[PDB]
Amino acid sequence: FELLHAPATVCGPKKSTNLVKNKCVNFNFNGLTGTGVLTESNKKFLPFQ
Amino acid sequence: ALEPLVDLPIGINITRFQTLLALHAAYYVGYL
Ligand SMILES: *[C@@H]1O[C@H](CO)[C@@H](O[C@H]2O[C@H](CO)[C@@H](O)[C@H](O)[C@H]2NC(C)=O)[C@H](O)[C@H]1NC(C)=O
Repeated sequence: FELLHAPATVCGPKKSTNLVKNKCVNFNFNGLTGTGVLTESNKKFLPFQ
Repeated sequence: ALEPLVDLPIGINITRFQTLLALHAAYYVGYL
């Protein structure tokens, strides 16, 4: 199994929720489990990141 | 500064290369 910060292409069958913002939540992005306030950001990621 | 374009998990054990030219300019080669 390749584990990297690059875009994932194989995933387990976990159902995606909606996205909730400006509120404290227990998130998981492609297996990236954490906890925090998700909010829209002016950080212009390059298209490969 | 050069961003990525491509990655190939293609398993070649490389030692050599060349460019290709189109006909009916200059190029430069360095090492890492
Ligand atoms: C990768 O391919 C090369 C051939 O293209 C293999 O051979 C090279 O390395 C060997 C290491 O023992 C040398 O014995 C060979 O003389 C050498 N050949 C050339 C032309 O450079 C190499 O073994 C391959 N890699 C692995 C890990 O086996």
